[PDB]
Amino acid sequence: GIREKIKLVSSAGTGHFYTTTKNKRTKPEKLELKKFDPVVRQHVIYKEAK
Amino acid sequence: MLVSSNVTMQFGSKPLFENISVKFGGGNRYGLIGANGSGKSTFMKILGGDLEPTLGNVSLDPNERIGKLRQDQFAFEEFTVLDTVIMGHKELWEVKQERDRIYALPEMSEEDGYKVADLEVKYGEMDGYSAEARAGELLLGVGIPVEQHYGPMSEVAPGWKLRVLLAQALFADPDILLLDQPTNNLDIDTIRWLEQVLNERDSTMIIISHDRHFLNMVCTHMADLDYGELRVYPGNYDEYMTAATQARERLLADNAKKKAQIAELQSFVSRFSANASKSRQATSRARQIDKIKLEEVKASSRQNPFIRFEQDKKLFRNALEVEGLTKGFDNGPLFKNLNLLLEVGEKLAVLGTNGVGKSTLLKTLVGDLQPDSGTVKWSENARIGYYAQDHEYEFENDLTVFEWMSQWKQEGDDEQAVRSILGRLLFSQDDIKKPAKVLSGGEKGRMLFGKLMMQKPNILIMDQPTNHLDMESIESLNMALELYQGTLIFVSHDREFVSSLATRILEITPERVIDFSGNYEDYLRSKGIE
Amino acid sequence: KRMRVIREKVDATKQYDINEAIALLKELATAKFVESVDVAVNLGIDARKSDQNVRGATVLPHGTGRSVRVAVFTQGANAEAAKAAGAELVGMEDLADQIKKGEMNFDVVIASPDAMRVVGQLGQVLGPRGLMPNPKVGTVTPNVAEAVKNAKAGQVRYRNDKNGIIHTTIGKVDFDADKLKENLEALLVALKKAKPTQAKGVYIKKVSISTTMGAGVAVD
RNA sequence: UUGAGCCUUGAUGUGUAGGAUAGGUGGGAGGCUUUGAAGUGUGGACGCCAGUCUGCAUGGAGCCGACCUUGAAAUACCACC
Ligand SMILES: Nc1ncnc2c1ncn2[C@@H]1O[C@H](COP(=O)(O)OP(=O)(O)OP(=O)(O)O)[C@@H](O)[C@H]1O
Ligand SMILES: Nc1ncnc2c1ncn2[C@@H]1O[C@H](COP(=O)(O)OP(=O)(O)OP(=O)(O)O)[C@@H](O)[C@H]1O
Ligand code: NA
Ligand code: NA
Repeated sequence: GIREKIKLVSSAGTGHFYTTTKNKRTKPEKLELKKFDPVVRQHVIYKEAK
Repeated sequence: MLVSSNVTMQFGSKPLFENISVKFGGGNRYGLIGANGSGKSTFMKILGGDLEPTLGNVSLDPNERIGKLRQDQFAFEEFTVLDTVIMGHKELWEVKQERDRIYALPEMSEEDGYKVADLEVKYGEMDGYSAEARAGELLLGVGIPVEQHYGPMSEVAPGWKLRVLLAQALFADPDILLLDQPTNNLDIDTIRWLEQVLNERDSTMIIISHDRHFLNMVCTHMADLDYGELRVYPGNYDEYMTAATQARERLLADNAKKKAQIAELQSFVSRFSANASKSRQATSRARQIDKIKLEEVKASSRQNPFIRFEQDKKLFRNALEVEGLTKGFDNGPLFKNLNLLLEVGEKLAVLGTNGVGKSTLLKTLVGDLQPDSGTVKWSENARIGYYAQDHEYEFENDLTVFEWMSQWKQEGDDEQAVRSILGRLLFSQDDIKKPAKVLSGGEKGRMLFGKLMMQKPNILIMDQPTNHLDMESIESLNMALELYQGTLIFVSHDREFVSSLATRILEITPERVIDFSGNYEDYLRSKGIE
Repeated sequence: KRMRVIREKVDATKQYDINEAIALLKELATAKFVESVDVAVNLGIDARKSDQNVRGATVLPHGTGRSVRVAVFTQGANAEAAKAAGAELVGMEDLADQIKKGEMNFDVVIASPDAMRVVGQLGQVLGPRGLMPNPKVGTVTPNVAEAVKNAKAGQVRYRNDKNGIIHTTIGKVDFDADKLKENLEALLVALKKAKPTQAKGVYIKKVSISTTMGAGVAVD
């Protein structure tokens, strides 16, 4: 509805992304969560893009 | 062709503009008009490449260069004028940064012999020899002294130092030019020069402005930033006006026709569709209303601020009396022994034309002490409202917008009043949570009116009250300030405002001070200039 | 005048032969002079990009027919080796700054990677005429003695105009035809080798050979 | 009648500071003008209006580079644009 989809692209250099939904009215800035990257097998930072 | 794809910038809660995808360039000049709070400057610094957009991308050929006019004055105060006007061509300036840095340490070893020896060929092929004297007779075209433009950037008086930044924009022979608010708070003759020079070179300038004249002189296409989209109308300012008006009016007429033939159809559907033996005669129309489907209409971003100034406690007889007026800083006394008296209800139009004390007299009157004038005096119950041309200092603070407005809620005004005084100014609770120092020039100016409302002052002072403001927020002032019963002293640099608002005229000539009663029309007839 | 009567003597649209064109040049040369003849080739490139520029230097097989008083800007061992190289300059900090302060210029600039006096002493004059040494042009080289041959043997330099046309002297009108032929051919071949990578289209769009005062014609 | 493009030909592209409306190269530095001049007899076009371009010639056989202040040099002249 109002909460639409974004993807958290990996900042470990590879092509990997988790998918989540974010309320774009209240939060206008990106998401920054440390999430597991299985290609490199370590916890890197995961910025959002689309 | 510099191209942009699906930018969709979101600032706080609502996108100023979404999924814009458009090509630019080709050697044309594009205006960038829009409503005062429409994020056009944000789009401009997205296009240049300063800040990354929320979505999408902007691609320009790496060799082709951009030249953007930045407002960061005295960001170059450390070094001199003739190189700060050159450093706007970044590719040839790092050349000097390396040439004058490698040399110093002794000596030119066998890595110097090939890192700096063929560094000067960069100088040659970027035309570094003809750098100052090609920028010299550009700073002179602007008017930054004539031969004195040198020494520390603090040497040039901060009154008009930003003309160096303006001349920095087009020195580099740039293909892309992105001058942003080029001639705000500026004079007329140098504007004439800029209008004539901009279209001499063959570039692809994107120009953002609000005056009709500049856009018509130096434009070939126009872009809007209305309804969250930029659609390019070829032509001029008047051409855009007529095109936009005609298209919106035809849309609001197509809407009327669709509404009429939908309402008539729905009448039949409501009459039928429940009849026991004629029910199936509404279903050839129930499916036809499903095929008219009037197109989405989006609220126009123009709007009108309901500005209304109201006095608190009115006064009588003399508003002020000033005698002794004499003050000068470097050149000498700008005005010597100026005597004037203002009855209540008077309106003054004290215009100066770029550096005659046109603002420092107002600063003295509101209070900026140590003049030779010992007989400046206000009325007794006087309450003063001040609009200085520098809105930066009042917003050098991390206060949110609403709480910043809440510095002066008078005894009787609540959250409801302090927030309705900005809701009246079409500011949204959407934007009520943002820090103060992030608003545009026109938005800051209108917030200053939202502060002038609170104090309910019987004296108003305005120093170029209209700057970076669009047409509508100047029309609201023209139709609201004229219905103000208290004293008014202002200086509008433009012409129509003073000709339609003035009651008395008082200008500081570079050697003396004039005075005249009667509006700017009668003053123009007295002068002899039409 | 002469140029209202030879305008009909020379045709512009017609492309002449290599030998016939130089014969026409020799038959059009009238004014008393050595009349160093030149050639301008329209290289097909865009000057708006630095990567496509053609800055070069090559030695002609016959020579230009004139000598240049190249100044050796060196010091130390480098400035001492050039003394016996048959040059016309001395490399030192004083002889560069003060000596060249009033002096106009030399034909070429000696390579001075050993000293530290011939770096920026040129200033407005040493760079406005393009007299600074460069690595691509070979002016700034470590072998001063070897570069003496290029300085004295006719190390012709060439740089693009802001459009993309390279013109340089190919000899004098006193030179013979079978010598001017190979002289032009050597420079043309050097340009072909020096051609950059991303030079789209055909690079040699015209070869206009001419004299100082005569006419200018195409050859191919 | 006129648009679009190309070859050719010819004009125009000054502040300062300098003789003076110097486009970049760079060939050269002594060449242009008397199968009829610098200046004079005289129109129009352009123009930041100070000045350039232009029928011929009674008279005509003499003007421009070196110096110079400039980032750079000069219709001394041609070239490719
Ligand atoms: N940090 C921020 N957070 C939220 N919104 C912001 C921020 N900075 C700017 N904005 C918004 O972005 C828009 C900026 O508009 P813009 O600067 O283009 O205005 P303008 O007056 O037309 O331009 P200008 O006066 O700069 O020429 C406004 O809606 C403003 O509220
Ligand atoms: N503190 C100061 N120090 C030095 N010079 C100053 C100072 N204040 C003003 N001046 C100079 O004195 C003159 C007064 O200019 P002023 O500040 O009145 O601006 P204005 O161009 O007349 O108007 P406005 O500020 O309204 O745009 C200007 O030449 C300015 O440079
Ligand atoms: Na802005
Ligand atoms: Na000002």
